[PDB]
Amino acid sequence: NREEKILNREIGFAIGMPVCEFDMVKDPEVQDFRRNILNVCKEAVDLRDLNSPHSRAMYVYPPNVESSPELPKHIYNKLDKGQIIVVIWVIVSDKQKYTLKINHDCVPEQVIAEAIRKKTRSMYQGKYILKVCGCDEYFLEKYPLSQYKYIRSCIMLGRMPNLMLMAKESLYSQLPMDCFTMPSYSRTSTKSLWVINSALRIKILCATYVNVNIDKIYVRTGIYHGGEPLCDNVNTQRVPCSNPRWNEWLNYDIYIPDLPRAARLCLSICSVEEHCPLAWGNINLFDYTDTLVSGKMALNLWPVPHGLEDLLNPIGVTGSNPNKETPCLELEFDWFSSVVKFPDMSVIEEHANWSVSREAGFSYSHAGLSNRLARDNELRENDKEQLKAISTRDPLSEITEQEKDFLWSHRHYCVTIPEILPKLLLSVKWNSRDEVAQMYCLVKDWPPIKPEQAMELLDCNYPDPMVRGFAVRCLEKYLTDDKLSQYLIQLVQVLKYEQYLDNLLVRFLLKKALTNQRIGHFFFWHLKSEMHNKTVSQRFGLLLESYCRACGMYLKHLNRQVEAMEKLINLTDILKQEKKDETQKVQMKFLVEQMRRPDFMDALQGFLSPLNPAHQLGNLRLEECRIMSSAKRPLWLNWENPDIMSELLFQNNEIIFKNGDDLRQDMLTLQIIRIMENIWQNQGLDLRMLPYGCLSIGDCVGLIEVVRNSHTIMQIQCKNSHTLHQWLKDKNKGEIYDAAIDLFTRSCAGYCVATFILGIGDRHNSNIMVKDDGQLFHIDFGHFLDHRERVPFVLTQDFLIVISKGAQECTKTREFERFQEMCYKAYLAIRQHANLFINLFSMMLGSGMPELQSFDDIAYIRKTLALDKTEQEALEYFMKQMNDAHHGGW
Ligand SMILES: Cc1ncc(-c2ccn3ncc(-c4ccc5c(c4)[C@](C)(Cc4ccccc4)C(=O)N5)c3n2)cn1
Repeated sequence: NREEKILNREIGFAIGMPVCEFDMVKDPEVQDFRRNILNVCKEAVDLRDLNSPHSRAMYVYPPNVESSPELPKHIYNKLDKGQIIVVIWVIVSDKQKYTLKINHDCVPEQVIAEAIRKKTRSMYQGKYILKVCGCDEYFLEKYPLSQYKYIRSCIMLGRMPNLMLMAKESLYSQLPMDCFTMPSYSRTSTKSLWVINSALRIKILCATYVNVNIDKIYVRTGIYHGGEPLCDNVNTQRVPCSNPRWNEWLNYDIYIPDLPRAARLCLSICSVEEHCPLAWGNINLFDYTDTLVSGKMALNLWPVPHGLEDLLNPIGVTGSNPNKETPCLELEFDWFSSVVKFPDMSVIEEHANWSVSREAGFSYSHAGLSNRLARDNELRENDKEQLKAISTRDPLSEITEQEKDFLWSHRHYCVTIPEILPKLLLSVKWNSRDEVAQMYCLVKDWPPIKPEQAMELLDCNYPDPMVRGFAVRCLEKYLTDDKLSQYLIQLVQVLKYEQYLDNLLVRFLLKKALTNQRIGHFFFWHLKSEMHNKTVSQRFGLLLESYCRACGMYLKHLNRQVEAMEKLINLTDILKQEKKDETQKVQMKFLVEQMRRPDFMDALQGFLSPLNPAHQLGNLRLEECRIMSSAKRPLWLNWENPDIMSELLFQNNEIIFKNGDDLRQDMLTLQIIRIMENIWQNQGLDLRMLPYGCLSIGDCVGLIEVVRNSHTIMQIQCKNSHTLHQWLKDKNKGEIYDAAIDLFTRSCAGYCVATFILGIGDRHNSNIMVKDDGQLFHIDFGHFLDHRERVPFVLTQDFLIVISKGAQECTKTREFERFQEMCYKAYLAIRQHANLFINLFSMMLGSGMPELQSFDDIAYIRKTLALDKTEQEALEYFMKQMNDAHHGGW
């Protein structure tokens, strides 16, 4: 009791709302989620206690590894006959280094042995472990050394890997034994939907809290499966709005047995001609227990989002508005003197088998009645090619009603080309129980597809729980922890599309978060960052509760980060509101005084970076901290790295704290840049990008990683077109000059292509940066997509002079020709992976990012990548856009 009350206070602090507010929720789905989700918590904790203490160390410090053990060709050529130089440090009480030359695919135990041999020569293996010097990353698992991300980065960047030898007992002692306690809250016939001979009818009674300045109003309604209507929309009779009452039964063109599992009532109160929506709301026609909704219901509605022309909002969240001081539409559903439940799978399978059997016995003339019917023997070779051709089309490509009939009719052949599944599912008649039942049985036995292809089936086009269950099973089987970490933002976002709180996706994500602390860390922060959003605050709040009960000791470390962030929010809010007009000098005096307060100073020191929890943030170097003069006035913050071997990585950790701007756009752009870079490297195309760390922690508040040893193009030129080339020539004298120009041209090529494809905000001297070694990169990816196509990054003469090595006619050179060749190969490489990028954007539609509101916004990428065109026409398109932007050259 006392232990639980203390734990509840900690969880309450982590999530930003008290636990007791969840206890007060009457909704049975909420209380059932809280109870039933603890099974996932139990399972996760058992795996942690399985092979203790190693399994606990693997949870807290998981291997930061790539998915593939294999290496590219150009990366292997940087090695010395398939070998790497590695420095292994040993602390003695002084720092003793031991330089080893070993095979890139050596196991940590072999690496430790070779270090002990060198120590012996100067005058056992299983008692030690390797730690990365300067941060809390360990090599606890027997992987090839090159598969560890730190090591592969050192090879690619041409740096020396510095590891530290540490005793196993030193690490294991630092990890406390967590004790997961189960909380206190853990303690008329029934007929099928299919035996109901009746059409769908819903009564609209009346609205309350209809506060407006607007002649008459009406309740628009519709029956939807995802974004797709299952019948025509039905309106009520018009009413002045002075009196909001109707009491009118709306009749829909759908037979009750034909209602699919994920069917939803979508509605809105509108005003008139120029029709305009006032408030909107969506309801699941079946509840979480598979029961059809019956009797009276009251739905609090939402305010209309900005820029939405449509009267209904089908893809908007389902369920009632938490704010009860809002338009509250009263509804009544039809009653059938019994509990109406959705039929179970055995009944569905029986009917599917019955339909399949009947269809196989259809004559030529019967099959001829419908283009959705087709006999098995009539499947020709040209049809098989057409199906194959349809499967290679991108997700935004239109599937015609003819192609839908075609796809459905050959659905059994579609099993042999399993990547076509998304196309087949949109060809299904979701308002026909005969078809849907057969689709379920095909989905049940459907072959496994790649995680990236499965991810599409979790977006807003695929609401059916069998479809989404199949997708989750593909992730469980094939998604690596590396790729899960990479796609975690998308997977968190598609939780919003789930009909119910308890589902297969959230169970999969929670288990991974509770068996891998690196995943758990960002899982927590992605959820916590949107707790202000009342669309998702209950779902995310309840999910966070279940995480915080089972995550173990890390809750306390998370609470250090939460308090640190809250203190920075509080200080920046005061500077923004109270002391915005004052000078840099006076604001800094206020800031230093407030931070040096006893409670603030402890809160802002000695915690883990939310950008990367392997980085320890020690004491604040307040002398190095700065308020910057840019928009929103971000804090440049500087902490000591308290790691014993900090000098070998970095002595100071610099982070930008920014309060006022939305950073979710930047997060998505930075993720995509990293994926683009990854595709280029695997294709033998070394275009070095700089996807700096960026984490939204809240409503228009977040953290940004500082790139060390970097300057803006304005900072170069301010101290003439040759100034930039002269700066790099001065910074890289002698033999290393060519490496700098080569790094500049390669990085410049990557950013030219990447920014053009994505439609990033206009580039200029203040938001383009360059490192000392020549590495060019961009900052502030505030806007993207169609915010005709644009060229955001225009290579002015400054940049072209660097590529051509100080030549006057830089446009006509072999260096520029090679730079163009990099851009063409880079552009076409991304073209081949267009589905991934389209899907990654499609999974983010549910977020409230104003640049990504509909599928029309994502269609910008279809234009920039030229997907309707051929590969040669795509190059010619790309060249034309570059030529017109630069006024000749391409
Ligand atoms: C004069 C000057 N000095 C230093 C740097 C500077 C130096 C290094 N790094 N490494 C990352 C950034 C970085 C990343 C994203 C974003 C930003 C900065 C700003 C622009 C915020 C901001 C503006 C001004 C100063 C610092 C931050 C934003 O909005 N997004 C950065 N910046 C730039 N310009």
